[PDB]
Amino acid sequence: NRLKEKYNKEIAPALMTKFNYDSVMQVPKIEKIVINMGVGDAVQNAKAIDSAVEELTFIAGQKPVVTRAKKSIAGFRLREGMPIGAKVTLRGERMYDFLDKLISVSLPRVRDFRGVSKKSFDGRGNYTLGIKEQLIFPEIDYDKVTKVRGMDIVIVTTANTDEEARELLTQVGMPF
Amino acid sequence: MITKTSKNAARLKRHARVRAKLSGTAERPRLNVFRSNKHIYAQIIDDVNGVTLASASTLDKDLNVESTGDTSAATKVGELVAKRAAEKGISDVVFDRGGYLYHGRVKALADAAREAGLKF
Amino acid sequence: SKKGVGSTKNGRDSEAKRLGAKRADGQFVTGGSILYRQRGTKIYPGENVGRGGDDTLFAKIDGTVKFERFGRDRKKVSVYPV
Amino acid sequence: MRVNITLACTECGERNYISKKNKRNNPDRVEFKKYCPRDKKSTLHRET
Amino acid sequence: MKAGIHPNFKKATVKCACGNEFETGSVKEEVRVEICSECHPFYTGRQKFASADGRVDRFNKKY
Amino acid sequence: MLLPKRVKYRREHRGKMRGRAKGGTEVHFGEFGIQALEASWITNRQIEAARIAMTRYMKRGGKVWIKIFPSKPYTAKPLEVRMGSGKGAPEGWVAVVKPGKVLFEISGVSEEVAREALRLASHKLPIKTKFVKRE
RNA sequence: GCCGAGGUGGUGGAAUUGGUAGACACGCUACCUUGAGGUGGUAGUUUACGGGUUCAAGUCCCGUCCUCGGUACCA
RNA sequence: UGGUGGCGAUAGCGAAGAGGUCACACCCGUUCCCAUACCGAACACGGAAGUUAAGCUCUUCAGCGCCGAUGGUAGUCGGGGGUUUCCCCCUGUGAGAGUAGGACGCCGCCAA
RNA sequence: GGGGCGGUCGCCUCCUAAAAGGUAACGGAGGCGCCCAAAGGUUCCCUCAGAAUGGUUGGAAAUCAUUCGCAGAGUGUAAAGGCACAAGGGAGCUUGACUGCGAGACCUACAAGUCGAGCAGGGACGAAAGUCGGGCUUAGUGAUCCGGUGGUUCCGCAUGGA
RNA sequence: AGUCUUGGAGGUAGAGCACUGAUUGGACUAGGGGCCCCUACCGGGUUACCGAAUUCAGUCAAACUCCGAAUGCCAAUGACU
Repeated sequence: NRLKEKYNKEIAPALMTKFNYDSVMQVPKIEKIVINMGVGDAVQNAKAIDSAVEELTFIAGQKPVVTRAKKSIAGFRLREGMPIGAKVTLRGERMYDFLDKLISVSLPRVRDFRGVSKKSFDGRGNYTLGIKEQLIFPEIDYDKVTKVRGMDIVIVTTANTDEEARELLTQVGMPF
Repeated sequence: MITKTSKNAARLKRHARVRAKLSGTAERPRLNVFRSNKHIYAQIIDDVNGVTLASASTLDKDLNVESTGDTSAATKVGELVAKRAAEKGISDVVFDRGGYLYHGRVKALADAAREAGLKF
Repeated sequence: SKKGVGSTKNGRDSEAKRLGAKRADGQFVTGGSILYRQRGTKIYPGENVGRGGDDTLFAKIDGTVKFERFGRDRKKVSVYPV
Repeated sequence: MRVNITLACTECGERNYISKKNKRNNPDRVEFKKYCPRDKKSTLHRET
Repeated sequence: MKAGIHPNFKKATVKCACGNEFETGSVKEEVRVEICSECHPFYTGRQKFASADGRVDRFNKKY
Repeated sequence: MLLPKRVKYRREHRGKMRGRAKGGTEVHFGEFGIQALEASWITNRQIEAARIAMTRYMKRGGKVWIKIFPSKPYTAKPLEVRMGSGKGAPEGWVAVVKPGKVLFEISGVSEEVAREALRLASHKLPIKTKFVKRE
């Protein structure tokens, strides 16, 4: 709730008069957040899928999809199927809640934390957080952690060029 | 970037899937449905002649409704479709739900035309 | 001298199946008669022509036969009455 | 392996049908409702 | 939203050991935190403890 | 030994030699070239011997520019074997040379040396050939 | 070049897809015994190759290399 | 303007513009119908705070794409001749490539 | 291209094959003697491979978003033909992988083989229109004789049975 | 039955590279070696020693077609013969 009001009131006039848009609708909005999991031990660890079907339901209560491999790879011992990786897409109120979890609460707990990279924008206006330790925001509970499998967060704006997505995500609260 | 295609582009595609299997023949004219945000529209089309025979819209200042986008607006425009289809006597017609479900305002149109006397 | 090498390995071949036009353009054609034996749809069914289970194009009604075209680069059989 | 399957009726007991199935992908005795021309209706059939 | 599949979400009154409170919506109704942002010392400019501690040995000639 | 590294079908028909060449009828990579006045099959070894004669006479070649490559294989049954029982095993590779096809070219070298260089190339070829300047 | 056969540890060599640097007999290494050797006693070292199939590969399959032999030019 | 059709992208792509009171939309939410292998993104159910930026229309233009001659040529039916794994001549036919150019919408129907 | 050896014997796809169809050789290549209870039916949905970037362990290449991609992918399986209105992908519901047929056609010496609108009986899906008599088409198979099994207002050596 | 007019199906000869294979050279070009320097194979420094993928320009194909004949073939339509 609070990040929407922060976004509207503080950000939309400031970003609108910072980048001089020809309409109110050109102002970029964070549309969706995609949480990749990328568990490839489903082949080698048949139970492991429940790991991050267990964990990513607790990471965000939208249950991730047990996603399947679309092409057979012989070097990985894997036919089409044998499902690989979980996936959350996120738009609504929980997503500004999730960036509220990331910015203000979680990103201190990165145990080697510095400026997360400026050079992680694709050239279109979208961002990914590459996570190496799956316990960052306090729900994850070391007690309930054996497999350390991290996470990929894909923050997707509606930005047409890239540095205005930069100036969006700096102003929302992501440090760099 | 992220860009999405329109409702209208996917709607015309999902309509063009529908159009391969039913057309506005003689004595089964095609009863088409368009679903604007603020109104709803319904034509009765011959596809051999390329001519719509009867028509009814909620964009009619006569016999207006308040909400105009409600399911009751769709029921009133469906009975108007069938009423104009009764005044020019086709009496038997084939329902084109146009790239939509058979669910809401479209199903309200269709149920209203089935009640008022268009034999789908 | 006759030094022995054998084993062609390539004798066999399948039996010729007679795909292609069985009726022509402007031909009078009764109902149910095969207009075009094919594999795939090299030519599509148009008006009053049905595509079979072995995707042959057959005529549903009596009438003349026309091979028109489907616009861009694509053909069509259609049977019209008189 | 793939086995030839007769599908005998239950209302009539008459055989009337054959299709094939696996002994491994379908290890149990399979049943369908088909048309019994003695019963002149749709009837549950049964592998025998 | 599918019913019976997702866990619940209540208004999380996220605390911190520095006392700073914040509001989100989570699985947990209330969350206790040991280090928030405003508690973490990197956000608070040049910190007291670790920047006063992280002085390398000044070539201990003294005696 | 110019060899295509891979061929779809190792045994092809012998084809026919009629009509002029589709292309390469004119010299544009080099300065001085050699056309075929007749049609033939030129094997690996004729391009080898001609190109070696070219390189040995020019003694420092600007560019040598071989336009024909032996794509077609020709098969041959072994010696003293009756007819039939399959096509023979492949022995060699052949460039098909239609009439009016620029075979070799020369750049950066004067006209008389190019004449005599393409002449030593021409006496290794089965064809009647002529010298061709750039137009 | 063609056909047929085998390519394991230093050696000869068994292994019907199911655990082998080796399971079996020798060598080999470290120790013991003996004055010092031998015998004897104790412990110890990826299947010609590369790419698959498989939950599992020496094995099943596709290709490359080597050696035995038969089948040829020639002396 | 909005919907719906036929016509071979001469309709396209791409580039630069303009328009909103109506109209189509972008939008605002899910309380019920419905939905999302995840999710009001979609699909549905509703609304009208603002938005001409996008779709949408409406102009130009030949950068890619498309259509595309005439001539000439390769080929070839038929006749003929030669040193005949080929070549030449005659009557008729006649590409492909390349081009000059055409083209960034024509034509219907219905509702405003 | 003497006979033996080798190789082959039936069916499907391409090239030979000469722009209908056909067409031979011990011509060039390949496959078949099946698989699938969903890999069938219908309804509703929807779009592929790669590349460039952002991304731990993730590697050249799993999964992710993100633009560009009317086609290389996919199509159970050789190969051809065909397909993005899907024939390619999902999910629900399902058994038409129905019975009696079948005007008329293709094919062909025959035996055979293939296509078939439509009708009736009963259903499946769908609101309906409709579609469904297996799969994307073409391979996945063999006559008769003799026996087995199941069912039948059939006959049954004088009659009733057998 | 022939021929003229007309409508079709079919993709060879030819041609072209738009697929699929083959393939000549130049331009760059991640990278693989080799001379080595020290040195945790770490960081590099070079070479006209090879180069995957990009581009321009050229070739070729029975099982390659963005294309496409002349003929032959199937017809109808009249016309004669």
